Parts: sequence; structure tokens; C-alpha cells
Amino acid sequence: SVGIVYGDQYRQLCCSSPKFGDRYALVMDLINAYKLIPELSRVPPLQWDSPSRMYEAVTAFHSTEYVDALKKLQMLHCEEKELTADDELLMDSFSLNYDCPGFPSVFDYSLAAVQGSLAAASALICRHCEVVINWGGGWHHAKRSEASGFCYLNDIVLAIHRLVSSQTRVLYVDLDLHHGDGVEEAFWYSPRVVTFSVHHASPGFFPGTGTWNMIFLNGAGRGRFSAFNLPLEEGINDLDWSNAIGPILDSLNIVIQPSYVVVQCGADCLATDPHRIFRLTNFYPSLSGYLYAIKKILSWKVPTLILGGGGYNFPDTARLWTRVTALTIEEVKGKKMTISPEIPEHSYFSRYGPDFELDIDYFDSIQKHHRRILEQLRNYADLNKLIYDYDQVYQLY
Ligand SMILES: O=C(CCCCCCC(=O)Nc1ccccc1)NO
Ligand SMILES: [K+]
Ligand SMILES: [K+]
Ligand SMILES: [Zn+2]
Repeated sequence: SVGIVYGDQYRQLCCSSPKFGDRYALVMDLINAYKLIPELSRVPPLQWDSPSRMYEAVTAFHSTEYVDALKKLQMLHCEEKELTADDELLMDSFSLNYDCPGFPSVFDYSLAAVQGSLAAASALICRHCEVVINWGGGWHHAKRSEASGFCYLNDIVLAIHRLVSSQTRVLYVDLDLHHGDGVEEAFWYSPRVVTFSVHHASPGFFPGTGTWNMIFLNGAGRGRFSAFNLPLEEGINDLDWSNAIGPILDSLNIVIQPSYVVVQCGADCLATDPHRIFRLTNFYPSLSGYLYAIKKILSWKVPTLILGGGGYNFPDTARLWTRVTALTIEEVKGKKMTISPEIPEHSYFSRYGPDFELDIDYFDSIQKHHRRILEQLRNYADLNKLIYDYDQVYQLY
């Protein structure tokens, strides 16, 4: 069974931010226009018995002082009066400024993604769903006491923490254009949560990590060799990104044998994203790199959490996430999900113009990374006393 996080209030909150606007409504209404909703189990966002219970849940990762500053930021932004000099200093000390500004629903908006991803982790734990999708989540940059790249609360870390605390090993796969720094850092010292981020990295490109350090860092203490990274040069197409990631994913699965897989599916790798870095598509016959990776992960038959993330071309993010959703139903249930290449009529139909089609409107260094990663995987397996066939893994690359 495939679950999807949705709710009336959830949709209102996920649509309340200045950066992501109505993106979540476009994604959910396109999935609905394509008649996918009757094939999915609605997973309600988690709600708490009291403010103390909510604080206990969020503070499993975030500091109380940061959560307090985030809630104060919402309160201050619900008042006409400008912030005092003292409050400006307090907010800057948590990086609650710049690409992480305040807005009237900043706390409710941030908390909603945590509510959705924690409920999605619970549905996997109780075996109600084999896979759960949360297009309102995937806020990979948020740190313990710091907002970063429009991520205020780290719903991923919190969902993984719920999964690990459920012998349990979690594999985290981050497909976003940006390095999954917040998640990687949270589990830097933990061998039980293996993190893998594929992303662009170049001088001055956000956040600056997931690449050669001035050496390639990969975790510390008992978590040494547990944080995997594949930085890629700009312009990579569906096929080359699929071949660069494919052997890594299969190798991680074979060696780690994860109990759960958590996938961040940021849509900013799309050729049509305004970042204009990678040339990935949502094409499903070249085959979308996203659809290739998700199909591979799903073939493992491991309980999986699929989350959103980046994606600044709202109708193109909806086009991709609708295809990921339909593919998830197909792979899990074995039921063919035929999707018309024409966008069906609905509320947001006008946003898919002027052509109104489902396909997005688009027409060696890796070998050295593969050898380095294989060696890191062997090192991780030896440190963690894991049994694996080296020849079976080496042959994958
Ligand atoms: O996508 C991110 C965050 C990256 C840094 C935050 C800036 C996001 C942004 O505003 N991107 C953009 C939007 C419109 C046009 C061009 C770039 N993390 O995964
Ligand atoms: K990534
Ligand atoms: K780790
Ligand atoms: Zn991104």
C-alpha cells in the first residue's frame, strides 16, 4: 500500500510561505487531476496532545532556544510593529534572516512539514504503508539551532530519528540539486543512518559542502565512512546522472541492508528549474534520472519514505512529482498507472500553458568518485563488521 500526506489544514500551511507559494497545491491538484488519489491512502499529519508534547518532539533534534526563537519570529510577524534592535540580533544568531526570513505563518509552515514526515514515518513503522510520500516535506538544510536555505525545521532528521528508534539501519538518499548538509551533519557520528547525497558542487554554490574539503570527509567516530557524497559538474543529463548514481545505490543497498529508505526528491535538477544547473527531465518512455533512481530504490522492497524539497518551477515540479507518485503506485501495487501526456482539466490547468503537456518543455571524474565510494563502502562495512560479497559490489561499478 502507498500512503500520501495530505489534509485541508496541511495544504493551507504548506501554501503559506513566500518562497514556495502555492507549489504544494499544484502538486496535489495535478495528482488528483490524474485520478491517482483513489489509489493512495491519505496519511494525516501528526498532531500533539499539548504544547509540551510538540516541544518534546521537535527538540528531539532542535534546541529549545531555536524553537523558541522560531515561534517568537512568527508572533513578531503577526504584529504591525517592526522588530526591535534586540529581536533583530536574536533572529540573526539563529540565521532567521536572508533566505530564511520571518513571515506570519513561519512556525506553523515549518512545523507542518515535521507533522507530515513524522506521521509518514509512523505509517511505515506500523506496516500500514509500504511507501509513504510527503510532497510538503524534505527540508534537508535545517540544523539543530540554525535555519538554512529556506529550511526552518528538519522534518527529515526527525522522521529518520523516529525510524531508527522504532539493529535498525536507515539509508538516506538525497536527490536534490543541493548537498543534503543538515541531514548529513545530524547523523555524522551515527553508523545506523547512512547518508548519500548526489548534488552539484562548485565554488560559491550553496551550501558549499559534499565535496573535497580544504580531503573528502565522510563521518566521524563510530560514524566514520557513513556519510556518502557524489558532487557533479553542471549540465549533467538523465542518462549520465542515472549511470553515475545507479551502481552507488545498488552497492549501498547490498552492503547496508537498510530497514528503511528515506528519499529526498528535490525537483531543482530539472533542466527547466531557474537554477539551470542539471538537465534532468520527468520523461518516462531518455528516462528521467529521478524516475530511474526511485524505480531502483523501490525494487529493493524496503519500507520507503519519499519526500519533496527544492523545486522553483512550480508546474514542472508538479509534473515530475505526479510521475514519481504514479510510478510508486505501479512499483508497489503492480497495477499499471497510465497517465495521459496531456494535462487534464482542473483548478490550476492554466499554469501548464501554452502547451498543457505532462512532459517538461525541454530538448572519468565519475569513475574516480566511483572508486573512492567503493573504497569508503568497504571501509564502512569493515568498521561495522558487516558481511558482503566484495566481487558482487565491485562488479556493479
Ligand atoms: O533548494 C535549496 C535551497 C537553495 C538555496 C536557497 C535559495 C533558493 C532560491 O530562491 N532559488 C531560486 C529561486 C528562483 C530563481 C532562481 C533561484 N535546497 O535544496
Ligand atoms: K542532493
Ligand atoms: K551517518
Ligand atoms: Zn535544492
